[PDB]
Amino acid sequence: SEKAGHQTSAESWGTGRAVARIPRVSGGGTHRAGQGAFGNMCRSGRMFAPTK
Amino acid sequence: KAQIKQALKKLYDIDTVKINTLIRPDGTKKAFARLTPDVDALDIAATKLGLV
Amino acid sequence: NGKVKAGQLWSKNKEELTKILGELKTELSQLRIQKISSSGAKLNKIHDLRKSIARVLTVINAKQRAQLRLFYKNKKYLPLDLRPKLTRALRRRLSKEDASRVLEKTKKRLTHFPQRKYAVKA
Amino acid sequence: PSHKTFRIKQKLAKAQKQNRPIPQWIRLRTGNTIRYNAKRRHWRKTRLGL
Amino acid sequence: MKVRPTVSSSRRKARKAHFSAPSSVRRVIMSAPLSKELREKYNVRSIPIRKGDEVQIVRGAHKDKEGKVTSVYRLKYVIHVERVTREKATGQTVPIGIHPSNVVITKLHLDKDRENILARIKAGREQVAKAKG
Amino acid sequence: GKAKKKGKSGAARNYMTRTQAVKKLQLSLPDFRKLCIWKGIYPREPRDRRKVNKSATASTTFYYTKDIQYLLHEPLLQKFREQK
Amino acid sequence: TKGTSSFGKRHNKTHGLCRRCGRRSLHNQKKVCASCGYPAAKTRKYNWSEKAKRRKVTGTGRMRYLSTVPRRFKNGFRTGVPKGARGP
Amino acid sequence: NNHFRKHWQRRVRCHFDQPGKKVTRRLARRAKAAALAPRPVDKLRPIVRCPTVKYNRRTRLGRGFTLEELKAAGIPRLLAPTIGIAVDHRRKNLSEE
Amino acid sequence: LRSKAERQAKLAQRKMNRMARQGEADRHIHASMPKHLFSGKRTIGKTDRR
RNA sequence: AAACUUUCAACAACGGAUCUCUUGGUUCUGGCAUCGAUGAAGAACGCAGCGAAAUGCGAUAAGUAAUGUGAAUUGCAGAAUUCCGUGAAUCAUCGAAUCUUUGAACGCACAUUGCGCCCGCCGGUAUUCCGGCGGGCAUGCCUGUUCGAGCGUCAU
RNA sequence: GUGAGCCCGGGUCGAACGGCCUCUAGUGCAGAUCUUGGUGGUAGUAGCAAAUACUUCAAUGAGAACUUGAAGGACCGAAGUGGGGAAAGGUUCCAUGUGAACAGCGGUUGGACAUGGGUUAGUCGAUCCUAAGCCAUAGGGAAGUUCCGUUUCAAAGGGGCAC
RNA sequence: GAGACCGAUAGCGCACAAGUAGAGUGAUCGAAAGAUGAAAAGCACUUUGAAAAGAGGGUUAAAUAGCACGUGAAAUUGUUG
RNA sequence: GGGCGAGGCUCCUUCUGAGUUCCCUGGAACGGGACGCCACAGAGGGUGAGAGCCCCGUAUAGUUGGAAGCCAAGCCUGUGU
Ligand SMILES: [Zn+2]
Repeated sequence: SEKAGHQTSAESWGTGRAVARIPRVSGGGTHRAGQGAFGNMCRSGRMFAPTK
Repeated sequence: KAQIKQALKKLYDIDTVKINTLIRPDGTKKAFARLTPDVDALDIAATKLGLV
Repeated sequence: NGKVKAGQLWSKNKEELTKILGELKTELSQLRIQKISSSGAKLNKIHDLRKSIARVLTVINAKQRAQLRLFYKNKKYLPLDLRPKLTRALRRRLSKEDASRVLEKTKKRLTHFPQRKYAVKA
Repeated sequence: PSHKTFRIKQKLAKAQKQNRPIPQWIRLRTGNTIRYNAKRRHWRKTRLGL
Repeated sequence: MKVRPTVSSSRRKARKAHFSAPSSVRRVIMSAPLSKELREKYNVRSIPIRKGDEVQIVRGAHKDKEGKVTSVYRLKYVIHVERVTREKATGQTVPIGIHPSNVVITKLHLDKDRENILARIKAGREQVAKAKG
Repeated sequence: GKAKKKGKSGAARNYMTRTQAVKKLQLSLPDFRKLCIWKGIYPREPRDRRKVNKSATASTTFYYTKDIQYLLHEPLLQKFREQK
Repeated sequence: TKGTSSFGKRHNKTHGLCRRCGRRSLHNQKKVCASCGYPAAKTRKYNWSEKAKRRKVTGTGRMRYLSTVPRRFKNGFRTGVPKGARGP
Repeated sequence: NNHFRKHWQRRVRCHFDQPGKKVTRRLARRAKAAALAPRPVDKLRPIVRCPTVKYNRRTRLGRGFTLEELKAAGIPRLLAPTIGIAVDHRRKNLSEE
Repeated sequence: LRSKAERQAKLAQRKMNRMARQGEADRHIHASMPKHLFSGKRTIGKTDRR
């Protein structure tokens, strides 16, 4: 599906001293919050070059 | 209160002098019906209601 | 006891059905007090009393509606609950007569030159 | 508060009636997967949000 | 090989239908063969099993045990046969579930609905054999 | 309970003057008097006529409000309107 | 004092319960629902929130009348009873 | 010469339904033939000459016969479309051939 | 059967007791990696904490 | 020498990878046209003998009628079914009904289970008082009816 | 076998899998302050030190510093560590019972867990009134969602009498 | 109705009481989580413990399958050599 | 201009072939071996392990019962205001 991996609200936390610059799921109160998104190396992300 | 006293009169031939009502924490209504001094509430509970 | 079948109900009239409904409601009202006072096999009886009350009310409503449909059989305007439901658009649709009405010129042309049955030799 | 509207009290009544553990006979049914009340509420843990 | 477009050979859909079938479908699913004597008497191969039938177990560890059907547990897709039981830890008797396709019916529980079922199945069988012959 | 207001119950609800009855029925005076004679609506006398109408005099005619309500359903009203 | 000390002054309510949609999104001073847009006649929805549309779209609730429509269509919106059926 | 500078992926039309659409068209043709039997499935068309100097060497089927052609053949214009003849009132006969 | 039901009710609590929840109504998911502690830099002007 | 640290092995832990499974997704194809003032979609509150949820349902409330099938349901309890039958069932179908408070939402309102108006019926001593029950009362516009207004144009 | 690897033995295990020739790809990891999950050393370590303070006997109990009764010693010191309310919470209130989990120790105790019970009004509030303010109507804008308007450039209705 | 698609970190966010639990004043954000066994046959009875449990002794084809449950890798740990 | 209409089609309904034969392993044959049978059916699924013949279904013509429509070979009649 063309929307797979992209039905999430996520933004990078920027260059810093602690964590990598992958976009992370915003909000709070759940396990998904702060987790990496949209990447082909990310769990529950979008695959590289999705099949058409 | 008027409906409660009419229903008591229709169901059990019960005459009341006053009826107090409250709404319980679980959402059902509780009614205290004080009977006329001639009748006996213990007799009514023993015979009509079976509350012994 | 406490189980009333619909087969005997379908032959009664309104007065007997109302009288039966009054009895069933009375026994259910007493049986609820007996339930909250003690536990037994009378919970089956309260369940059958509830279903019998439902059956009597259903039969009464059906007989009333049958009588009302017979009363409104030959009338132009009917109650809305007695009118057919279908859908809203189906109700708003043009009737078949109005949809099949044609002009007089079209009727003359169709009368004298309709689509013919024919075959072509090979 | 002690002062409350009827609508608010009705919602509180429904919450009070929902607040319970599951009956123990639920676990003995054929093919049961319910082990506890996963929607159990406590007055110190999660707000009703009214 | 299936031909008709309304027939599906999907394993997923077939297993979903089998394990979520309602009770009236599960009755037909829980069919059992008749014995040789009953087959030659009624011209019927199989029938849905029911409580009160007498069966003989022909598969499993309880083979060659006979008894009346005491329960048709359609929720578990299993029947209970009298004296085909085991002991629990405490020694109390618990029935052992037998699938109906592992038994053979030796004596039918006969009532007029069952005779109607047998008669219409038999009549269909002879009609089909006569038409194909 | 909520406090009742004065003049909202009792004889004020029980009686109606001829003017109020005519305006309630939306009739002319001859039609109203004709209908009252034909249906047996009789004049009534309240104990205190000021409680019913503060401008009422000794020659004010009163009727029962329930009688005028009963007159509202008389089929002769539509006959009057059809003839007009 | 803009953090922990200031959070102690939070005891009012911007939003109450909406009568139409049930959420705690009815602005108590504007009398306008942030979620469904009550008391406007239309239900509030936007194409930039596919998730919010799918949270409240048809089928997410009970479908009390609409779920019976395909069966009535399949049988042709018929009326009456089966021939020889018991009844009045 | 690659025109892929718009959002072209939104408007890609694949044609996996080509055999299914052929089957649907053949079923519709069979239904139309069964409904129209014993009449032919199509209407009679005239012979016309293609326009322009590129294609005027070749003749093909036209839309419908002219009113002058129907008159010279003795077929009335109201009878003609009811016996399988197509009629075109726009076309004229500029030449006798 | 009552003993079996009670044992099943007690055995349903093992994962939540290992997670050390205060009953089944304790379903709080805490922030293990808060953004205010794991993002941004400490500049020379105003800081976010003391 | 032991202990300690490290290395190698066996067993036991920790943890949930691997393998096998799949009533689920994903994509393609084929068929169909059917929401709502005759009150929809959505929301709230309730309903089971023993349920919090999911499911089903609406005070006729895990359901009524009708049709079909033909002996279950099942976790416990309690009852079955005249089994040669107006008939079990958390069955299937579904044309007859019921369908709380709401919501386009419609007497006026609603952060209130607030306040009304009209017409009937019933009950309590009741011409006056009190109570219950039933049916109604939104807006824009169309067609018609009836009641009107204006030296606006006239006739007499 | 140079090698990536291949094959066999032993143990464990429980339902499928492999060789060869072609076809096909979401096909080969040590790194990306990766992604998710799990686990170490640090380490039985840093601490568990504001709010003056605890002690004796008996009972309960498997077990008592933090349970109870009695006996003492102290503190709040009426701008209270007291007696009641508004907001907010929603059963935390009361009785009985209790394994684990929680109460950064301990627990026989508990706002924890389990089963029940508890909130009674003509006179107390709401309900009524208007305040700052907000929204319909007439009417005028605006492609439109809608905007202004709240007394207006509105036929915006009450009463009485009558042979 | 199907597939040279995916096989529980994959495939829809969701194979499960998933747009749920949870978070946010709000608009909105949004998970984790499948598998005992053919059949519960889910351990009678004895014994030690306050209990949880332990040991015998059965059940099973197998408990080297004990509702922490198919298989049970590595990191890391205990004992033994 | 009217009215019949044989017949056909569409949709629900009743019904359909053949091993649980003997031996071995196994807790359980649905495994191995032998002897058969059905097949317009050897698609799929279930049943205590790989089942055409144990069960549901699968193929094919038809065959019970019912309702509403549509098409249609032909056949009766009025005749020109
Ligand atoms: Zn809303």
